[PDB]
Amino acid sequence: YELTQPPSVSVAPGQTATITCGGKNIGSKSVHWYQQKPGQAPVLVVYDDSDRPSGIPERFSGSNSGNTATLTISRVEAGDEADYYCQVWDSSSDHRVFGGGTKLTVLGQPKAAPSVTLFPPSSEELQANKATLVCLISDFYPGAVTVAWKADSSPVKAGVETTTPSKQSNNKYAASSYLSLTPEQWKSHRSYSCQVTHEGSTVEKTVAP
Amino acid sequence: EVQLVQSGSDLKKPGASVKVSCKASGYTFTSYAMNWVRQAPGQGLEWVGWINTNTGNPTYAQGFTGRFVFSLDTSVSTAYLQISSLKAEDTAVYYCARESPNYYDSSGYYSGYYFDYWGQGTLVTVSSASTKGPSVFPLAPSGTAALGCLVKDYFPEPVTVSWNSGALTSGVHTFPAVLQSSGLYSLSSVVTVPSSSLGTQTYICNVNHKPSNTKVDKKVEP
Ligand SMILES: C[As](C)(=O)[O-]
Repeated sequence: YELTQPPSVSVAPGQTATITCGGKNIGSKSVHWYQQKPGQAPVLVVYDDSDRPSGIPERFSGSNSGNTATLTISRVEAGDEADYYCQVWDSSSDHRVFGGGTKLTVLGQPKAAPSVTLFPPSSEELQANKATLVCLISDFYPGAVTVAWKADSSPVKAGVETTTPSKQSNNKYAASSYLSLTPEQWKSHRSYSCQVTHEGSTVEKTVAP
Repeated sequence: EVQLVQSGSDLKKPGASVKVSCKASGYTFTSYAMNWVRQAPGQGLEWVGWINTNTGNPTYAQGFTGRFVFSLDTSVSTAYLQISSLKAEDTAVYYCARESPNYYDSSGYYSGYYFDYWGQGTLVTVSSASTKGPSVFPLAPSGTAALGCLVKDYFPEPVTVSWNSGALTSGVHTFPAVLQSSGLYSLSSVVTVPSSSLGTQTYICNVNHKPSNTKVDKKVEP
């Protein structure tokens, strides 16, 4: 039995978010919803389509009919930003099934382009017969970015390692990407570029041996 | 007052086995089913299976057949998860969760089954890496200038970075570590300073990797 959820939902604070959960004849099954804030364990927020466990606010509601179950969240606060999962029990298999989850983003600030810093290999590392290009990405909002590396215009895929974005003290995000090369590979090109794509716009930085 | 408490983080080598515990309190352990759920990093919840707390009989989800074993110790109201022949893809947070309605509730068929109480989770890391102290490199600056330090190839986490023994704190971005395909970590710290790279306006980054007794003070010069 498959449960299908949209991967992403964005909401303005104070507005209402709607999260769907599709499944063949889902209306005939009891649907439950879990809220998982970052670094935390999931919490049951809705059970049996529309009931709330004690402590869950009235802003949280749900419905389930036909082929779609819905989690509705009214007057969305910054505190509601989390991943939401739906779940059912299948009487046929005796399995419990989860949907793929929906990331709920509460847009609490305007779009911010990433600030990018690119460092070439140090003299010390070059002496140890190694070469690392360090690309530091900060202050971007929303918290999603794509990184690509270039050498003499060519795409570099080998030796690339990029982090997931991380929430900073301001409510912006940071990330980093590393390109490992041999000293000879580093010196064999005229320039290397780190290209950071954010909401369709690319911020680029170049470094030369 | 229902509580599900899990054993601590565990680090294992590929091929080894783990045993994760889940201690229940505030309810009749033998009256409710215990479920096990997996969450690989940055991914969704996956149901692993359930165990009957009165009989010890387990039920596994598709694909969680073979290497996953549920067991109990009812006298101490504890449920166990065992994973054998560990692979790097078994790296996940494992949660245990109590299920409602209980075994003796007639509403089960029409109203069941939801996870009303969860454990805090147990992170199981599967890595072939051994303890390794990092190499620290200066990241020389090219009316503001950015300078930093690269803390390369260490294991395990954590490392701490401070600038000028703590006396420098404004303009400091210390970035979370990257996990490389080698199984080692790397991180960087960067400080934005006014362009007053005085011949002797010293910038030193202080790096600590406690699991390998590494303490490094690196001067960063233009
Ligand atoms: C210290 As900043 C404002 O570049 O995140």
